Amino acid sequence: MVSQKNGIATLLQAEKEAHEIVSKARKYRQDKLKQAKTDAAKEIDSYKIQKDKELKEFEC
Repeated sequence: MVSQKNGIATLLQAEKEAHEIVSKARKYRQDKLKQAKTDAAKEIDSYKIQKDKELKEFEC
């Protein structure tokens, strides 16, 4: 499950792959958190304005 090696070139493979996975995971996590945050904010804002407007009514 945990294999590795030590050389003067083969290591580049582990370093590249590691950086790729770590970079992708971070980009996805940040992108997901950022995108999600916006959705939540809009949901609360939209629901708040819609609920307040509906409750306020026009007749009163």
